Amino acid sequence: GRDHTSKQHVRSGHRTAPKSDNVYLQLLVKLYSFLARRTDAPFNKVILKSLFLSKINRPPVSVSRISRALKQKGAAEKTIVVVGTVTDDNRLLEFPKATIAALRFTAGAKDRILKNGGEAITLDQLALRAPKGQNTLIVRGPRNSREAVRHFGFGPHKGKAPRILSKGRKFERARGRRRSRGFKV
Amino acid sequence: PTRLTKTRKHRGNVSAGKGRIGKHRKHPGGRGKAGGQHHHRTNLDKYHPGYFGKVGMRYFHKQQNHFWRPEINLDKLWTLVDSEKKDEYLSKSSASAAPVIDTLAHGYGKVLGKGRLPEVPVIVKARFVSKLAEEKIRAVGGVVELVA
Amino acid sequence: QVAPKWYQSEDVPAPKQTRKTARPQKLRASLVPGTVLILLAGRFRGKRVVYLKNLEDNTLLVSGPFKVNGVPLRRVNARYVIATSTKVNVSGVDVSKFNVEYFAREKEIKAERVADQKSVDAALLSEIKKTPLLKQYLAASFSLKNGDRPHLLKF
RNA sequence: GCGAGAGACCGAUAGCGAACAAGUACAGUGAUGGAAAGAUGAAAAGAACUUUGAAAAGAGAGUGAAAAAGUACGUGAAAUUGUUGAAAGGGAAGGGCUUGAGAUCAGACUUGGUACCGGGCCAG
RNA sequence: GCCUAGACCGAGGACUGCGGUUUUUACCUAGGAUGUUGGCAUAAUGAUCUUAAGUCGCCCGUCUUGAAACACGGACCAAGGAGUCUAACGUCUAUGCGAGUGUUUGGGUGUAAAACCCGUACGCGUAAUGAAAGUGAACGAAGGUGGGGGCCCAUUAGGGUGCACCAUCGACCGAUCCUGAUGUGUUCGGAUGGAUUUGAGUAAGAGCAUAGCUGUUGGGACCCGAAAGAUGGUGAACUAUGCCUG
RNA sequence: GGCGAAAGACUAAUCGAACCAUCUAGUAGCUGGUUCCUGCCGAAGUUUCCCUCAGGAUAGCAGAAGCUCGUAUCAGUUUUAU
RNA sequence: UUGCUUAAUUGAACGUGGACAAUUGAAUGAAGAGCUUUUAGUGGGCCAUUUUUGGUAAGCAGAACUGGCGAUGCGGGAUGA
RNA sequence: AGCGUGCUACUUAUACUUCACCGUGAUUGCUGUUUUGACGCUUUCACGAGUAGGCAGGCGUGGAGGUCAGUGACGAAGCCUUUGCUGUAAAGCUGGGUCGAACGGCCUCUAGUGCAGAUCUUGGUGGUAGUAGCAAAUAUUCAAAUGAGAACUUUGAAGACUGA
Ligand SMILES: CN[C@@H]1[C@@H](O)[C@@H](O[C@@H]2[C@@H](O)[C@H](O[C@H]3O[C@H]([C@@H](C)O)[C@@H](O)[C@H](O)[C@H]3N)[C@@H](N)C[C@H]2N)OC[C@]1(C)O
Ligand SMILES: CN[C@@H]1[C@@H](O)[C@@H](O[C@@H]2[C@@H](O)[C@H](O[C@H]3O[C@H]([C@@H](C)O)[C@@H](O)[C@H](O)[C@H]3N)[C@@H](N)C[C@H]2N)OC[C@]1(C)O
Ligand SMILES: CN[C@@H]1[C@@H](O)[C@@H](O[C@@H]2[C@@H](O)[C@H](O[C@H]3O[C@H]([C@@H](C)O)[C@@H](O)[C@H](O)[C@H]3N)[C@@H](N)C[C@H]2N)OC[C@]1(C)O
Ligand SMILES: CN[C@@H]1[C@@H](O)[C@@H](O[C@@H]2[C@@H](O)[C@H](O[C@H]3O[C@H]([C@@H](C)O)[C@@H](O)[C@H](O)[C@H]3N)[C@@H](N)C[C@H]2N)OC[C@]1(C)O
Ligand SMILES: CN[C@@H]1[C@@H](O)[C@@H](O[C@@H]2[C@@H](O)[C@H](O[C@H]3O[C@H]([C@@H](C)O)[C@@H](O)[C@H](O)[C@H]3N)[C@@H](N)C[C@H]2N)OC[C@]1(C)O
Repeated sequence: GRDHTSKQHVRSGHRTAPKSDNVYLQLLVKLYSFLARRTDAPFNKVILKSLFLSKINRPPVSVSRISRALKQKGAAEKTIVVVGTVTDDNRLLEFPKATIAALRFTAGAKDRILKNGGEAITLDQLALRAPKGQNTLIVRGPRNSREAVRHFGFGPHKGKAPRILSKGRKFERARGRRRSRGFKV
Repeated sequence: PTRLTKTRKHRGNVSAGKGRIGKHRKHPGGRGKAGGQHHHRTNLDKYHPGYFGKVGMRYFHKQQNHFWRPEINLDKLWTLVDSEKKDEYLSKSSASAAPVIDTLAHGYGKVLGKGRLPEVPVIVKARFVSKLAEEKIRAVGGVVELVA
Repeated sequence: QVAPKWYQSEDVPAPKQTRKTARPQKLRASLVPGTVLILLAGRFRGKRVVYLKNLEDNTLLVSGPFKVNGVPLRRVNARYVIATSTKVNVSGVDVSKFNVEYFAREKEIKAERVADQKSVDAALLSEIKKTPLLKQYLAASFSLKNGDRPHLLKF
């Protein structure tokens, strides 16, 4: 017998491979597994774990967020790295000349990057031209902007969005939401 | 497909995952939204506040077309300019020749004031406009023209 | 049926280098050459023989003598023998040339073996008669009588 | 209703109740209720003839690729039953573990190498 | 320190290590068993079946605090036999495209219910808030402070830049309360500045579509089960009562 | 509905409301059942509300999926102080 | 810094700049810490030591802390949750 | 061989120690030798009870797309069998017998997909068991004929009964 101090046979709870069956994603995973195993550069381990992430854990990165990342002091010449899709933003007034490494580019994002003389490259090309991730800047998208996140943790006085199918005066604005109808939580 | 369901895995186990004590029965607790004020109050008052009662005035024979007025913000306004001539218009527009943007013809009813415009004069045609939206258009040398 | 793959090679690996260097047996302190023995097993179980020599294959060289017992020059294993207290001086017995290959495998007995049996038994019988009743003791078989306790017995 | 073409459908306890002389046989005063039941063989070639028996049948014979296909008919499971052989048995039987006994199965003298070399198994 | 009696085990499979003896780039008991001998291969050896012996072993399923129960179902066997499909949804995951997205109502076309092609609308998303009339999102590098992986400069320590995410103080939009300029259809307008208030908001978009498991609601709704209630019909060949004729 | 010298009797072995088909797979907080193997984790009979007391919702306890990080600050325990 | 506070240059709260660096200010431990979504069953309990109420009492009824049984075989108490 | 007490040895749990093997969780390393398996190989350590329940990896069934230019009248499928083999297991393969027309492996798709129970449904079959029983209504007998066969048919002869 053992007086166990912790729960037995616990899986780590972190994803160790992509759930995706895409062969080319698995080729990228192979490359960065070698890189993380043989280089002790933290960038490669970060890139390795990022390739495993699910779709909601890889929010799209807009070119406007990229350009704001490029306006950091000393970051104008960095290689912007997105493990995910780079989308276009028509609210952007101007976009600079930059090198962006991403899994995917939407058509507008790629056109905008190339028109300003930039380079829209894949992650294997990035690995070839920066095997340690030299002069890179990792940009991540907004995880909590998802519509599903509005409804997480709903409860009295929590100020969250109710799960509801129609919006209007007759849909959940009465008793419990109004002091004139009893109480307001 | 049926071969992936837990019904296949529950074969050979007596209760099919429904318990021996509870004994999955027909409608314990009622049907539908039964008892929302009595034995399901603890659910409705927590997750659906506002459910019971009346608020506001009735509107007999509401016609939704009366209220059609899609909004467009200033930061998206230049997407309505012809894409082949957008770059030319930015460099060449002035008080004598400014692009005309027909927001109503593109499916919009009111121009709102979120964001920043290019420092380029524009003639904006709209049914309605917000106060701040017109000020920002007039500040880049443009004008708002009311249409119907 | 699951077909074999290419990576299921049939290479037989070599063994690792074993560190088991064999080193000499140490016999019991009671197995001194010339000691009278009791055979515990085999064709000649119960016979009382004379221990002559320690061969290099760990076995013991014994002789009846063949004229006394009917058991010749042959090998026995030390774990199947009882070493007694009775000792015969065999210091003058010529047992130089008896080795493993002497009892090498090749019924009728080779003439050389008969000659050597005569030669060794000569000196053996010479020394044996010096001890009274020793010859008749060697001629008689050994057995356990009723009430004999081998844990309490001196041999 | 009439005429057609199809199916990731069912395959004789399924599919319509009905694949068959099925809304039949049968029940109820009546309104109504309502089954079971597909397959010898390519071809009856459905066994002439002899013999025992009152006969049904049996035994020979014969036909057939097959009678281990004989209109009790394709295959022909189990419950249950007979005979034969082996075994066991003092108020149940059955089960696990272990070994003995009896029976069965299996293997390296290898795809062995040229009388020797060398190997397999059990043991000191 | 030394001598001495037994038992069980032999995982691994070129070398690589640590030590030891030093006589020496050698040897060792030091990163897990070898040497030798006999017998057998018409066989000891192993496995299963039956049976004997020793020892232990109550009848499963179920409800239950508690079943071997003097609780319930079960004589036996075969075949059938119970979480399904659909509408609309929550989470998660995969995929395509992405400020968009969805060809399939329809049209074109066809090797004809397929595959292939086409677009207007529409749906959902891109803006919220108020009962409503209505109004409607940048003071500032889209702000300040404290953390923050990674990157950069260094040289351990140190400095810089810091996306996601977190705590905190502000700013913007709608509702509410107050203030109330220039002006006027003189009762409208609402500049401007305030308020321990309030919203399912803003603050460099994230969504749409298809599919899958699980969960939800309506449906026969996992399967079998009432006592009842209703609509439309059939019976006085039994029997109850009146009548007519015997 | 009938019929009843009245028993709730009789009305085709059916009567404190016949028989037949249909609505109808009527509803059941109740009883019974609920079909292959191995592996890992693993409860509750407690809180609040309910014409609630053989039932639900709610929290707790459990599983699954992970995600952000990598020794930060944590503990069914002691010590010192209060 | 402030529109708060003081008679005040007094304070309050949050800061700039400078000083203290591994004994960063008790022990022991730490299959690491933190965060989120979603959903099952359950919502009859019972027993033992100690505390304890009603009752003459009860294998009675009702509370407290803990450990158990339920959900669990195994060795022992012959037998037994 | 009782009671109180002290002592020495000894007995044996699924517990403890060391070792083997299985699984689970973690962990070392692996590309100019990564080389046709990197969802792989490999180093090391710890752990293993479980109802209700959750999840994972697998076994089996009907039918569908693809493939094995798969099996088969020189015997498919089914069935019977101390012929054996593999797997912890669900199960898979094989020897012999029976038999007569179709069927299987692999990658996927799909569902009316797995039974010991439901006083389950339909069909079939047992023990009970050659058992309970075949007893109301007065009652039968001899001979002949027929016939393979006569308590039971026919005829004759009797004895009876119903008793208008
Ligand atoms: C001779 N008796 C007749 C006869 O026609 C009988 O036929 C069965 C026949 O149906 C069977 O044949 C059967 O074949 C298969 C299979 C299970 O055998 C059945 O599925 C199928 O229903 C049936 N045709 C046959 N094997 C025996 C005859 N006595 O069916 C009716 C009956 C009155 O019993
Ligand atoms: C900066 N503080 C402001 C506070 O001053 C206030 O602003 C009011 C604003 O509500 C009024 O505006 C109000 O009334 C006008 C109407 C009169 O035209 C409406 O159009 C508007 O929707 C309504 N909010 C505005 N007219 C004056 C501001 N000071 O609004 C709340 C606030 C954000 O806290
Ligand atoms: C008019 N007085 C204001 C006071 O009301 C407050 O302003 C609130 C502001 O804090 C709220 O904002 C709050 O809630 C929003 C959320 C609702 O979107 C958050 O984004 C925000 O971080 C949070 N501070 C904002 N929603 C309304 C203002 N009137 O801020 C202080 C103040 C200036 O005194
Ligand atoms: C980089 N600029 C950021 C700008 O992007 C934005 O950041 C928001 C931040 O304010 C939000 O956070 C805000 O709203 C959340 C919400 C849950 O109520 C609250 O934590 C709180 O009210 C407030 N901090 C955060 N949830 C998302 C960021 N992108 O807000 C302004 C800013 C801080 O300057
Ligand atoms: C000093 N106060 C004591 C308090 O310490 C405690 O004493 C327990 C005593 O009750 C326990 O004893 C108890 O439990 C044992 C057994 C089941 O363990 C029983 O044999 C006994 O009858 C029972 N009284 C004893 N074993 C330990 C003391 N500390 O409870 C009794 C008490 C009087 O309150």
